[PDB]
Amino acid sequence: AYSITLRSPDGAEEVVQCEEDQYILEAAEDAGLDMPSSCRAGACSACLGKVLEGSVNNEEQSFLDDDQLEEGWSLLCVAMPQSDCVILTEQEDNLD
Ligand code: FES
Ligand SMILES: [Zn+2]
Ligand SMILES: [Zn+2]
Ligand SMILES: [Zn+2]
Ligand SMILES: [Zn+2]
Ligand SMILES: [Zn+2]
Repeated sequence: AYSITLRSPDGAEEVVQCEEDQYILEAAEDAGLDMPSSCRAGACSACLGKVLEGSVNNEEQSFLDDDQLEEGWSLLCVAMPQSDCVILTEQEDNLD
């Protein structure tokens, strides 16, 4: 299992454990965290986070393009971790 450090823009930090075949958002919600989402299918931006450290599998998503993925943007509803990682939450409105 992997340690996912979730950091919010308001300064909260929580570490959520998540398996390599488990979605980041699902894991966070199990842990009781209040995370944004809408379609839960990788086709919008509502659940967006930014991967600051570590590695995530974004293969199931469809909304972000290749350059956005490279910058670290990640739709957490269908993202799965590939390492311990640090992810900034609540990022929809910062998507560029
Ligand atoms: S909630 Fe729509 S892409 Fe994640
Ligand atoms: Zn810390
Ligand atoms: Zn669960
Ligand atoms: Zn929105
Ligand atoms: Zn580190
Ligand atoms: Zn682009």
